[PDB]
Amino acid sequence: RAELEELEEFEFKHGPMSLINDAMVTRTPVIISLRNNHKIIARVKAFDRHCNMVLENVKELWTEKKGKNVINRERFISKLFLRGDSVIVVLKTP
Amino acid sequence: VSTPELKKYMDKKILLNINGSRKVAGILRGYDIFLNVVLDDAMEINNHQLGLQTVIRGNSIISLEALDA
Amino acid sequence: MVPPINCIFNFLQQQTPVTIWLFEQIGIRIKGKIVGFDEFMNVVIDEAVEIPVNSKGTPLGKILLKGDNITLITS
Amino acid sequence: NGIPVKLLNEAQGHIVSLELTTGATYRGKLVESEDSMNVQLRDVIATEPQGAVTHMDQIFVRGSQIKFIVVPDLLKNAPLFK
Amino acid sequence: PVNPKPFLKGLVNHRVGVKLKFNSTEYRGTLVSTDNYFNLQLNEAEEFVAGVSHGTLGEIFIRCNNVLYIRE
Amino acid sequence: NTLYVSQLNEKINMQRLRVNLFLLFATFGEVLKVSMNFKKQRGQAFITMRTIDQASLAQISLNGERFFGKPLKVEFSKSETKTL
Amino acid sequence: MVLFNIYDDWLDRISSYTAFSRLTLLLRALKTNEESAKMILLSDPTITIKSYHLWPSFTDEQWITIESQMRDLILTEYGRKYNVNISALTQTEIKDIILG
Amino acid sequence: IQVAHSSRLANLIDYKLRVLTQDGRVYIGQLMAFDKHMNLVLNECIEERVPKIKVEKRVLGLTILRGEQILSTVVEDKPL
Amino acid sequence: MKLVNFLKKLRNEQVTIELKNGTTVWGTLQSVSPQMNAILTDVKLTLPSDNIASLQYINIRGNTIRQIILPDSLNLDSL
Amino acid sequence: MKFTPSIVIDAPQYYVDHFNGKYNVDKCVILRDLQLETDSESMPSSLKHLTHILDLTNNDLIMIPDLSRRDDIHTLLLGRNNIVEVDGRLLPMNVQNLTLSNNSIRRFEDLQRLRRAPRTLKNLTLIGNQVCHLANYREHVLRLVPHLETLDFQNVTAEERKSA
RNA sequence: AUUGUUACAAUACACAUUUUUUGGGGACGGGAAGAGGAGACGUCGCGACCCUCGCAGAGUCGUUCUUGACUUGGUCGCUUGAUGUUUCUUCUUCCCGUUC
Repeated sequence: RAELEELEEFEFKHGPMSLINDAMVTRTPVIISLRNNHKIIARVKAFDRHCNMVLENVKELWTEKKGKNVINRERFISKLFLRGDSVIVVLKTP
Repeated sequence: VSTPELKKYMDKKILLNINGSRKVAGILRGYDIFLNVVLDDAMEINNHQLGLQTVIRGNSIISLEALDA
Repeated sequence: MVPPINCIFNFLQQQTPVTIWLFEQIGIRIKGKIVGFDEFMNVVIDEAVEIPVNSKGTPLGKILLKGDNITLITS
Repeated sequence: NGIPVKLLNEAQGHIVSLELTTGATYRGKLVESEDSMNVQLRDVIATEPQGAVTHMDQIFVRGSQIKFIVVPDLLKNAPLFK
Repeated sequence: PVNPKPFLKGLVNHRVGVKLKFNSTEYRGTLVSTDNYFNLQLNEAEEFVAGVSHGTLGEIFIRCNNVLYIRE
Repeated sequence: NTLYVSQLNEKINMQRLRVNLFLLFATFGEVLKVSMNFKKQRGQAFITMRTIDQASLAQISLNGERFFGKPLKVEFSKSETKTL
Repeated sequence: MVLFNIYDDWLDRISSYTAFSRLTLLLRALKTNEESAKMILLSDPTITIKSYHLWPSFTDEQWITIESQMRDLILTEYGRKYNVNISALTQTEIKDIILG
Repeated sequence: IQVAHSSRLANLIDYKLRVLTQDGRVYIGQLMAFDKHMNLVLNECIEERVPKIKVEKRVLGLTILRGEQILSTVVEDKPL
Repeated sequence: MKLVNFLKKLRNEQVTIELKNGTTVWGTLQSVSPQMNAILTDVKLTLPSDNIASLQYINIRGNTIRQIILPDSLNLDSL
Repeated sequence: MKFTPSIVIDAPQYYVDHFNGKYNVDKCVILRDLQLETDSESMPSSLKHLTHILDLTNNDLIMIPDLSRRDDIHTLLLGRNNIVEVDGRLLPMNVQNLTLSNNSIRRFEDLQRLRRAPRTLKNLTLIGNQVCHLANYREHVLRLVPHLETLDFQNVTAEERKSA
């Protein structure tokens, strides 16, 4: 009961989410992508098992125009709680 | 857990309707709880053959009208 | 009758030819031979080749395809 | 257990319509039911959004892709709830 | 004989090539590790958007649901 | 309470007919019945009201009233309605 | 005993006194309201904190802007607190900044 | 539109709710039953369509809706 | 253990949400559950920039919720 | 008494008219025999709650008053009233099913508000009045109010239209 | 002059295919006329020379002043009615409403 769930806590630091964990520990920026042609930038704070993260300094970048002329919109958000399904790829910049 | 009633449709040709416009067809050999239909025939669509046997996945399998009622 | 669990085993035993189908792209279809056995739908496919079928030779090694992505398999 | 499932089970041998993800409207009898909504039909008409209608003899539907399964006005109050 | 998980394990500390369905971008880099849910962790990542590279990422991570296949 | 109509235009549609009936009967009192139960058409419609007085009034006033060409034959129902 | 250069990359660009002043401004702001200060610091996530720095490495103009923001925060918070009518001059606000 | 401060789905049973699909086809019906996946039994489903300007209407079934494609339910008006 | 725990702890906060459609909706969470089943008290809406077409009472499924915007900026999940 | 907000509030908005839509309001203690002598004032108290079916029959309403959006009062019943003239720009698209039976519409020129109906009134019926007895009245109606589908229970045919 | 037993739900686990974690004076509107939108597939309506002719979700029975069990609008016009797939390629004049 306890040991089954408790053993899975250390699995984050060993596997694929190790990097994420590290980032969370030592606050640094990370480019988070999305399904509908979106690109978010933020520094992590908390973390979870199924990639249900929460970050600060949320700089969003997404298009809302036709194929002929692009338009890079911007908006400064913070303290969001994004779902793990939409999160495609993350990376800790130096 | 609860097994679907595929015993009634066993040993009979069925015109399948897969996801994303694909009218496949073949006789049902085996079945399971996850809906991975082990069929023993395949023919795309006009008509043209492409391999005899074909074990399809459970997700991509919406419609399946039986030829012989 | 032939079940999905034993099917995998059979495939492993034999190492026969296969033509995998994709979900998103209709034209681009994989071609190779299955190898690995597992509980989920995901299994190793040796000597992969993504051919562009009609409504032609993609470069790739031993493709370990995903469980959800696979649309078809012949054996 | 699920109430909807129970209701479905109860309605066995009745004219139940359907609606898929793509939008293929059906209308026929109910063969059987289960925990997972695996519906089977008999004398099932096909009036799809594509236009080209048809009249199918039999058809088995997947529960995941189904949007909503229709049901008659008889089984409203009793004898499913209490 | 050679299973999928085993293969994956073998491939750790070696070059890997993953491609996603939605927005097809070939991610090229050295594989670090993997879990039971089939999550990816790459090093020296190069997001090849249909051949042409966007930019050299470095260290990176990838979800299980997006990816299609894994190759050399 | 209920008032069984007869001798009306069958050529008109069902829902429309019902609507018309509702419109007609709102002057006398509150019409309880929303839709027709028989589904046969050609006059046979049971206008269910809240009050009996209202129903009576309707019977009195709309006896042989011009509705879609023909004169409607108003009359009191034999059995009581399922809703009432 | 741990060692930290609190002037993470300021001494080469600006003088020592200036650096000290900046630190004071930051620290005071943090004290007043920490979350706000943090937000101010990390407005642009591209301006990242280094592996051996306590603060984000801004350009000179950027730094100035940040300082200004901090000052504003300090003022605003003060106003909220003590219901003062208005700051008379910049030299009156110096006292507020330094001493408290 | 009348709507009190409801706590949960159990308290708001037997009420006329508008349901939104994944594709964006608006519905409307009385919520009869509840479930684990939120398969709400509609008393009489009046479906509506909007082309990819103006909303259409229909009246096919009194269906038991599925939980996968459902976006969010919204109360229209109380009964009785 | 889970990130949903944190969500559950919060209540009566005017939190926005970037849904699958794209329209914002800033309202009270009310009774948040295990499967992210939020219940809006009062929020904005833009039916398919964002136009003005809001509704008062509402109830949302957790599958649709792609994000939960901030109301009270505070980090305290464990307890 | 006069149609106030309090009266509206009091009114029974529980039993919905199940033929179409919801909330069949009946203003005051009962709209049927409310005796609203003046025009329908304080319409804002309802605030477009709901076809709506605001059954304001058996009243003494001099003129038909509306104040709401395009979907607020489709099946309005104003039977047995003293409706002299019903000109207005508020209820443009909504009021389709107009039950104006036993009204006091005397002349054909009194229906000029409803007439020029291409933009003035998107839909309107009107029947069972003094103007119905006048010579060539139906024809006139057809000419002016083309949107009037059902003219006193009988439909406006193509032949009729041609004639007018 | 409450305690005991039994049954069913809620709370306590919950990333792999049937489900909550991945298949994205000038503008505007309507109607009519003139000059250089159209064809299929269905799905509901306005008229009728037509059909059809009546009182009851329907029928049967047990028991008692109202309840338990067992069975299973069709056709033709539209003489310019509405509406979703699916292929191809506007200007002038008058009348009526809204806005400045």
